Amino acid sequence: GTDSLKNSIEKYLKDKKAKVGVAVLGIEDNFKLNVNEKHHYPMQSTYKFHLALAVLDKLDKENISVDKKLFVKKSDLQPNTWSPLKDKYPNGNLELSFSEIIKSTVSHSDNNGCDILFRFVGGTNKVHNFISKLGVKNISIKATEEEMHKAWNVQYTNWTTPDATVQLLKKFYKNEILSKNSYDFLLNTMIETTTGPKRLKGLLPDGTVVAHKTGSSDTNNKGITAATNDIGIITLPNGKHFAIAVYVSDSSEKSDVNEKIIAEICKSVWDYLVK
Amino acid sequence: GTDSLKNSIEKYLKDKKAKVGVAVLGIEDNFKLNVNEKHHYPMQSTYKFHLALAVLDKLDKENISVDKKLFVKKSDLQPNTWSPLKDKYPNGNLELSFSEIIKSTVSHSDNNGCDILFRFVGGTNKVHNFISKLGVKNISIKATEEEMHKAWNVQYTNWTTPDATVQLLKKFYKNEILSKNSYDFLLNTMIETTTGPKRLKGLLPDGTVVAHKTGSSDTNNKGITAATNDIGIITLPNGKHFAIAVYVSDSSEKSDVNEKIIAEICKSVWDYLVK
Ligand SMILES: *C(=O)N1C[C@H](NOS(=O)(=O)O)CC[C@H]1C(N)=O
Ligand SMILES: *C(=O)N1C[C@H](NOS(=O)(=O)O)CC[C@H]1C(N)=O
Ligand SMILES: [Cl-]
Ligand SMILES: [Cl-]
Ligand SMILES: [Cl-]
Ligand SMILES: [Cl-]
Ligand code: NA
Ligand code: NA
Ligand code: NA
Ligand code: NA
Ligand code: NA
Ligand code: NA
Ligand code: NA
Ligand code: NA
Ligand code: NA
Ligand code: NA
Ligand code: NA
Ligand code: NA
Ligand code: NA
Ligand code: NA
Ligand code: NA
Ligand code: NA
Ligand code: NA
Ligand code: NA
Ligand code: NA
Ligand code: NA
Ligand code: NA
Ligand code: NA
Ligand code: NA
Ligand code: NA
Ligand code: NA
Ligand code: NA
Ligand code: NA
Ligand code: NA
Ligand code: NA
Ligand code: NA
Ligand code: NA
Ligand code: NA
Ligand code: NA
Ligand code: NA
Repeated sequence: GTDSLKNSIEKYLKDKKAKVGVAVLGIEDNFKLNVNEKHHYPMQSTYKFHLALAVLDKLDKENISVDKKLFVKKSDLQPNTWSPLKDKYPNGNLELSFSEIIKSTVSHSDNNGCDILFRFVGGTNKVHNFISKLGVKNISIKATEEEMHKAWNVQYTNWTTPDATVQLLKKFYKNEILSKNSYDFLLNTMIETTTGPKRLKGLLPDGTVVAHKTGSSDTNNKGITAATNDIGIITLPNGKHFAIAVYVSDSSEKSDVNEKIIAEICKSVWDYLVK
Repeated sequence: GTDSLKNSIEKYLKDKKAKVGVAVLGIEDNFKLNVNEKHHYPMQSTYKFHLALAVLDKLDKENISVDKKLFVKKSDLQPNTWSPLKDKYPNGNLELSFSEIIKSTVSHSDNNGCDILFRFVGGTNKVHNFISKLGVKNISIKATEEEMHKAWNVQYTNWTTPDATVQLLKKFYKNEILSKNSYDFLLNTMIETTTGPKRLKGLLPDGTVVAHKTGSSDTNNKGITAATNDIGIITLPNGKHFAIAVYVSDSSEKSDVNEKIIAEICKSVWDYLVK
């Protein structure tokens, strides 16, 4: 049955000109599915989940309220990157709460908010170690968003296996990582995500709860899109949950196809688990 | 006097590690100042002005109302680029007016709106020719935003001299290019610009009217920022106007310094003209 679902996904992937990594882990039960999982996939913005974990842990441990505010300099809001915060606050030089910054960074994938938070938490190495020490191997966090935008290859240094991702998502969902309040906060923020609505969510019934974080790369001069990703936890019609991570990497396919790969793989998994 | 202002600007630029092109043209009088003007500077987002001219001309000539709507596909709203439209409409697949698209493209520098409009108007070559046929030489329009994001060098194909820019801005301000309504619309849209508030506007008195369009590049792995630009028309305290264009190119300086170069050069010009 699980083997059959796997074979269906593998057959779907046969004519897609991309390297697609898939992992699924049940939250409450023992369901497990991996496809192409031993490869290293570039995370792009999906690593803002990991960053948010480390940030909220730091706030939890050091007794810093999420309503406390950072001073966000104009130079912290750089122009040549995706940034709803910057368009909201074009002059910068203002106090913003950790709450507001994290919500933008995670739900709207702000790149400036990401790097502001890397600086707050003490750098990429802090977050890399934090994750490693949760007992999840096969995740590498090396470069900030600014660093990734400087050169095409730098994104591949921020890599993961897909099964690492869902292991981490399951530790998180069972609230094994954060305080209750920080867990509630991050989970709500992941359900509130507005990006990628035609990825994991794309072909699921209207109103399905999907707590998720997307990531995307650009396309290079050879027509390759390095990363089109979506990771999250999905609620089934009976209240149970599954963690799923899909990484469409090094793809020669157009963006509509890359998103559809995620949506169709997710639908296949959903259809199996509801049945 | 004008020669003295020039010498002041040249002296300011002596210790700045960037190639800075400057042009100023009075709108109503004969004032003219050029610095480093024979070089070719990468325009980045400043070419959305030129695009808007060609678009509004097309709408004017073909009797198409600016309130008419394009269908903006989800694939027209690409994720790895600066785009307030995309964050506003994450599902895309909706009807948006030319008005709304142009306001986002010009006032908020949306990159997706830019490329949607390049497609509407018939491509970069259409806009290149349109501009050339206004009688303004030394502007090259070759690449869309998507094309620029594929490779570092592509931005240099969209180049200008600074004096070309202010020649064009003056033709525009005197409403020699568009209908009255389209002129009014584009001018209002340029005053409504929210980007770059610490560039041309940075050191001018609060409330000074500055109709402008900014542009920025990223920084490469060698620490060079190709472009930090601002172009526009400024209203003096006595109602007269000047067109100014500043291109801080191939800069080893940090972003705060690059912006400050524009702000300080503009202030110098402002101080001269008010006196
Ligand atoms: C993250 O991968 N990025 C930030 C932003 N969001 O895109 S997302 O919708 O897939 O998370 C733009 C794309 C990408 C990047 N290029 O920085
Ligand atoms: C234009 O140069 N771009 C679009 C957007 N706006 O920046 S602006 O404020 O200088 O016009 C982001 C930067 C840039 C680009 N990299 O596309
Ligand atoms: Cl980006
Ligand atoms: Cl947790
Ligand atoms: Cl961009
Ligand atoms: Cl005009
Ligand atoms: Na594959
Ligand atoms: Na389960
Ligand atoms: Na693995
Ligand atoms: Na800002
Ligand atoms: Na706030
Ligand atoms: Na605030
Ligand atoms: Na937000
Ligand atoms: Na560190
Ligand atoms: Na690191
Ligand atoms: Na790890
Ligand atoms: Na990269
Ligand atoms: Na693993
Ligand atoms: Na969501
Ligand atoms: Na979503
Ligand atoms: Na989507
Ligand atoms: Na992508
Ligand atoms: Na591609
Ligand atoms: Na110079
Ligand atoms: Na004048
Ligand atoms: Na010249
Ligand atoms: Na969209
Ligand atoms: Na509209
Ligand atoms: Na509309
Ligand atoms: Na707008
Ligand atoms: Na053309
Ligand atoms: Na062209
Ligand atoms: Na020309
Ligand atoms: Na470029
Ligand atoms: Na010229
Ligand atoms: Na303005
Ligand atoms: Na402004
Ligand atoms: Na600014
Ligand atoms: Na710049
Ligand atoms: Na620089």
